[PDB]
Amino acid sequence: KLQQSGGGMVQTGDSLRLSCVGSRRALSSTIVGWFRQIPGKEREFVGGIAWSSSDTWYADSVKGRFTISKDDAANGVHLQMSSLKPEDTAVYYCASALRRPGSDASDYTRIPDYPYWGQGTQVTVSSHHH
Amino acid sequence: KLQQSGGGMVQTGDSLRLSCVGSRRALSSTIVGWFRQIPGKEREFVGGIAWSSSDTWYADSVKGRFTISKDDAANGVHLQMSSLKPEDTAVYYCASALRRPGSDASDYTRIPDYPYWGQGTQVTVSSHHHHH
Repeated sequence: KLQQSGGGMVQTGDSLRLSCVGSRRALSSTIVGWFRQIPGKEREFVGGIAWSSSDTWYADSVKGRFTISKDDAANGVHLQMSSLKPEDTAVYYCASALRRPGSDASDYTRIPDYPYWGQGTQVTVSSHHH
Repeated sequence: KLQQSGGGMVQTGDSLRLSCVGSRRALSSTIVGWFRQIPGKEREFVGGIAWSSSDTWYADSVKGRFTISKDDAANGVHLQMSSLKPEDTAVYYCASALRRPGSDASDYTRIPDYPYWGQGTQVTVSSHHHHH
């Protein structure tokens, strides 16, 4: 289980953070990613973090606006989103995977790279700027 | 307590129904209403139903597209929304009230008319239309 939290609606320009907590403790080779899907589009990679190093990698569309951070004590990660815009409206999914030897963590960007999935969290960004 | 369910995301042109169940058994005087709010706009009335008669009354913006139904057995009501579009994106709230003597049920259209509120349910309508 990957338990998710933080769904809501915000204005354009706002910030919002989602959280994902695993039922079992992450290991040094655990990778946590985030994906998103709005109806009519494909589920799309957002970003990921390597548990051991806290190294992260992002989709082009969110680089410089979103940050993923580790919360060791809570066995969790947080997806912190800023400069939100209506095109960030989506159901957001946490996932996790065990990094294969000889792979860079940043190769974990595709749906089948991840065997464990959360139930999804709605984030809606309205027009209407703060 | 008013318990809400049914939230999610849909396509433009889709239908979706939200439910609201009251912990206290409804009486003849019970009224159940729905409101919605998007950030940047005020909380607005959507529609309501009288438990005594099942008569309903709607905001102009949704009349003909949304329908509220009694669920006698569930002690609840359902808001079935059709022909959804992005303008219907909002957090939707169930609320209930006791009809005051002298008032038509359809007077129950304003926020302070309802002392009991649910926690709210998110509904998002994508600008993608369904493919049928």
